[PDB]
Amino acid sequence: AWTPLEPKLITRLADTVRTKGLRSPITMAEVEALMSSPLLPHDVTNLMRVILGPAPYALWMDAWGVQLQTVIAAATRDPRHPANGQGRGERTNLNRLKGLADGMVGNPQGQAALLRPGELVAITASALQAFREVARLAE
Amino acid sequence: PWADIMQGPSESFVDFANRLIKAVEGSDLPPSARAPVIIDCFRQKSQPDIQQLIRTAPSTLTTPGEIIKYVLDRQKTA
Amino acid sequence: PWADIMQGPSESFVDFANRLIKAVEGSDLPPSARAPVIIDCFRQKSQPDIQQLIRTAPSTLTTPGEIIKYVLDRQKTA
Amino acid sequence: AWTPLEPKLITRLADTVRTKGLRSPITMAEVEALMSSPLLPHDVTNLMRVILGPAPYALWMDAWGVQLQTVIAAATRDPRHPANGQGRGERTNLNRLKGLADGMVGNPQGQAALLRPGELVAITASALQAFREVARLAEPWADIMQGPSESFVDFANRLIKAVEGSDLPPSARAPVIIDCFRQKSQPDIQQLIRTAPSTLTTPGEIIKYVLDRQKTA
Amino acid sequence: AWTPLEPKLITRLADTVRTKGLRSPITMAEVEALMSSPLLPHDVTNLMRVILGPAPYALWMDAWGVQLQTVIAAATRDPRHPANGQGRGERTNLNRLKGLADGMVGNPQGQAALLRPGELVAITASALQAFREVARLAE
Amino acid sequence: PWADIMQGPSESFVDFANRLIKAVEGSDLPPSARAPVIIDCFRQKSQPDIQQLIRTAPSTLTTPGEIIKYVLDRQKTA
Amino acid sequence: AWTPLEPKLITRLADTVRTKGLRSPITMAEVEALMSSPLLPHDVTNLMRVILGPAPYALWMDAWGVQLQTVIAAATRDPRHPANGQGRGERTNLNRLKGLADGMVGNPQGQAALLRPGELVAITASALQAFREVARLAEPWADIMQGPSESFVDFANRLIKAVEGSDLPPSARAPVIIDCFRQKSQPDIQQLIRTAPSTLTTPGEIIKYVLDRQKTA
Amino acid sequence: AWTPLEPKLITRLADTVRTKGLRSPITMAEVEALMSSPLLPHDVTNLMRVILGPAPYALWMDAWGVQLQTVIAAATRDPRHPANGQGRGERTNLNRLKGLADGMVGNPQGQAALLRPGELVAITASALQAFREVARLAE
Amino acid sequence: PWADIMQGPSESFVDFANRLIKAVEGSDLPPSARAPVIIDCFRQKSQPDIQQLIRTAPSTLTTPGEIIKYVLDRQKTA
Amino acid sequence: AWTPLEPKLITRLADTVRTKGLRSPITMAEVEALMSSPLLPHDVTNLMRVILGPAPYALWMDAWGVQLQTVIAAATRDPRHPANGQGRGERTNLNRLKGLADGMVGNPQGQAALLRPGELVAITASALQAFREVARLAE
Repeated sequence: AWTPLEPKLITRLADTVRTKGLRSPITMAEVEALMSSPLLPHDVTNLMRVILGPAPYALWMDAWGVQLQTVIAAATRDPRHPANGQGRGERTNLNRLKGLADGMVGNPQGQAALLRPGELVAITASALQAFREVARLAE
Repeated sequence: PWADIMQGPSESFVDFANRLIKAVEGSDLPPSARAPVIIDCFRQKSQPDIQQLIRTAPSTLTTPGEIIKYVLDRQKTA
Repeated sequence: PWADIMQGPSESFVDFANRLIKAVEGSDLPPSARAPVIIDCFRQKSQPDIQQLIRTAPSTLTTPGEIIKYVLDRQKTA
Repeated sequence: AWTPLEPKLITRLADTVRTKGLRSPITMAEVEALMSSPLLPHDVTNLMRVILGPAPYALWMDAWGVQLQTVIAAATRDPRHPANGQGRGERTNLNRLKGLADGMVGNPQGQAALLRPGELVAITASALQAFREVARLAEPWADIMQGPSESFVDFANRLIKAVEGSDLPPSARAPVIIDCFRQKSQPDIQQLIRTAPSTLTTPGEIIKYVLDRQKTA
Repeated sequence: AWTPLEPKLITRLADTVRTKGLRSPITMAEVEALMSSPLLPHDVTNLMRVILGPAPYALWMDAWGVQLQTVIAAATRDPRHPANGQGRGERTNLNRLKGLADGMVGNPQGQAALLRPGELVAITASALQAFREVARLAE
Repeated sequence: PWADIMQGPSESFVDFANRLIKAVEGSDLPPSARAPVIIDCFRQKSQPDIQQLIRTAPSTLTTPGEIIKYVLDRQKTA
Repeated sequence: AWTPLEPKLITRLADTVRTKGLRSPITMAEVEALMSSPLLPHDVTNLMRVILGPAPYALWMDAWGVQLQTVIAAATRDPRHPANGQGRGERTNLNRLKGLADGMVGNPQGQAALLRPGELVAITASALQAFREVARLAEPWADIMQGPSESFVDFANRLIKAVEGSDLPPSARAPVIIDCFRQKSQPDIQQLIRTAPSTLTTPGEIIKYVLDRQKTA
Repeated sequence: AWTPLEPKLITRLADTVRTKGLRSPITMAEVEALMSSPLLPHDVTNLMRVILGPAPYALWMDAWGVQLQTVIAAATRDPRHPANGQGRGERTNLNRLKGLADGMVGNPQGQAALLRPGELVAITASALQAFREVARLAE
Repeated sequence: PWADIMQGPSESFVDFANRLIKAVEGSDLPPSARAPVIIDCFRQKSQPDIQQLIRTAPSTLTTPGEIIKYVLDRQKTA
Repeated sequence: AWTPLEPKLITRLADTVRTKGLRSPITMAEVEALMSSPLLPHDVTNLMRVILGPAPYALWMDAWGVQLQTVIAAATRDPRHPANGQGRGERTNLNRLKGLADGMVGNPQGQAALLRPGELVAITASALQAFREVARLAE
């Protein structure tokens, strides 16, 4: 069952990003805090939509896609990925990682249903690395 | 109005990009027409120093984020 | 001391590069840390005209030789 | 059966040569147009008599003879020339090429009778090359500078014209045009080309880059 | 059999380009008119040599080469190109498109002999797109 | 009259050649006597600088076109 | 057995590079002299460390690596390289060329033991080409005119120097030198070259002709 | 086995040519000294590249070619040339004399391998005569 | 004395050649040394106009008769 | 048997050449007169030595050699020359025409012995044409 993040925590994090900036160690610590439980693509996408401005959000979408592509290359380079399965029918496509696959587009409940925990942690680590890249790039 | 936005002589580039993306996304354009418009407004607005900086890009920039990153890297510190 | 080397207002760039590479290679740094230090010293020393010339490089320069070649190509003849 | 060229087309071509000159690309295009069907020696000779003045006509007769002699040397160097035959009795003499052979002198009908199509096309190509030589001869790239007030497209036009209409080999025009763009083209554009983050390896690319990043004034 | 374009039409088109410029809609209409029948590389090359100045002609040679290279990439990406054939022996090289192949250099008759109609229409469309690019670039 | 044509002190050589060939071909001479007359008029008219230029020709010039080409090549640019 | 180069010769070469520069023909001749016997990677590396400054040495390391990579591409494109062998077990890796392979790092004796003579000559030619590139890079022909008072041999020396020490391809230097002799070289020599009864098709022949028939003054 | 000439001797000879000139009897004696052992085309070519300036080097290349052509004419006029052999398969082409033949271009070791001693002495005498001609011509 | 013979400023070339050949053949030189001496005296005497005329000879003149013929052909009529 | 020309006629002809010049029609008529009987190379050579100055004599030697070479080319182009014979053993070399062959050098008697009448008339016509050339060239 999907539970959304508190809008109070999200508002506090947005104001933190607004006053301290993207690169302060306190901001990265707060992001790591709100990046503790494995989030669904819907959660991370809306979180970055709210806390980041338009141009940093575009940059972050780009960087997140690139990092997820590196993850999928490593996944096709190793059939023992915690997102993959043993047979070929469990291979994870980027539509399933970005939340674009069938039964997931716009629906967080179905998303949480079909996604694997390894998928969730890989998406989360990818999003964190992308946030780091964009923060280092913006300023 | 997005089509009336110019980068001022003294304005920085991140402020101009913020203002332009705000006015383009908060307008009556379809969602699939915002990125090309933002790019082509970066290229034709954004006073001729940055215009030439974007023009002479050895790589092809196909996203507002990539253009912003490139310009922030190679901008004239002043 | 390598970290105290600045490009003088009247000094050419090849002399500055020679002096800097000499002081960095004849120092106590490990061999695997000389190239990144030379690059980051080219970027932060080397008075702001060449600083902006290196900053606005459409290509990514990942070697002191490549940076030297680029700067020698596009330098302000004077 | 021999059909003469229209005197209207010949008059228009003569006036074209009179106003534009011998070396203009429009004039060479018009000559290529009137050089489309394989012409008999009579046709080309009268055509050059009408369109060219006396001295260019003398020069053209010389050059045409030289080129035809080169053709006949290649023909004696290969018995499979489309003008030649297999046996030795079909070897083509210069009297047959210049229209001086027996049964051809002054008579275009007999000319068209005895001549081969390979003979006609060889004569035609020879005459075209001779016209090119004389045009290049009748009317300096290393002295061309971009004036202080001149635009860059005019300078590029003038330079490319003078370099392509010169005595350089065809494989040496592009490097010369590039290196003349770099050393001529007054120091603002010189520095603009020097500080090119990309490597420009063609005159067209240099022209495009300069037109993009030029100082609007 | 190869028939050359009228020098009268070419002279009128050259004067049109001289007075109206490269980008006027009347000039593009006239070029489309003289670009009606599929032209051999010799025809288009001489046409652009006559109507364009030296620097626009250099730019146009560059652009034509680039567009022909894109065409050849699409051709190696699809063996059913109207310029290609079914077997590998009919694959079309850029020497055959630019008129540089064997039996074609400087000879328009042999050119018209060996070239395909699909080759001709592809060359013609490429030249038209290159003219459009150069016209948009010159002014 | 062809036999009265001289190259003026300030006239170029192509104008003189044009005038002379015109007057010789539009005259009462037989067709087989025009080329030798044009050559011998190039040699004796065409003021003494070009006269000496034609005289000291290491090759033998046997055609008006060849003489014109030679003189145009080796003429004193002024 | 490995024998080091004399430090006396190396000191003389270093002072030559210090006074004359990297691009002088005497310096390139001296380098060719000390590049006569096939050197081991250790020898060439230490030689360039001593004769070149820090920044030219970095540039030279880069260029040497690039040229060696081109050599290894040609080697994988032809199994008959004098550095390669017939079987796949003799294929030469860049660690063996740069002296980084096993049993070679820092030891010139072991280096000389395992290396092939073809390997040595390929390394040496690569290092020479890299030195040429860096020398051309570390320090304009179309702007050279013969001064009103300058002699012709000085002008020819200056022009040939600037043309050969430039970015032109090797196959484009002679035509450019000729066409610059013809258009530069103030109008007395211009007319002297123009009125040449023979056709001059080489800079040496043009120089000889002009030196013969020049106006003694 | 090929052994290069000492760069010390070459430097001394170059400075001799620089101070005394090309035509002094001491310079010709020094050249005769360094022309004692039969040199390979590589050796003489590099020697003249180093000791002569650019324009004298061009003149010397011309003169050397002419003298070698005279030698090859005498060789085809007499099958008993010390460079030739008895059969027709040993006839010496100018590519073999100028070092342009197969297996010789740029490689002095292979050069020394395939060349004959008569070839070497003929090349050497030709180069000496060419040097004399150029020296008489330069001043 | 042959080595003291100069072509006067107003003297023609055939008179100078006659005088020089006379003095050289009626002297104490060996018979095999007269032609080279006559040639080298034509080249160094024979005032600088004819000197330059002989110098700029596209062909190589290897006989006094050939030099005389060439000079008589290309001489400055005056 | 060889009979020399009268020194009185030769003196009169020399004074004619001295007063009237080389090109006067009276001088050419006198030369044709003294060129009536076929002369041996010795006779014509001494005649031109006496009547011509040194420089015209050099020019005449050159021109005579050239004309004799043209004659010998025509002779090798036709085996029916009145100087030639039918077999190859009668082919006439320039040493026999210029009087340089064996048994002729300096001896007019032996000259008259071995020479053919066709040889004599060819030599005479060649000398006359050479005299005409030199006379046209001298003034």
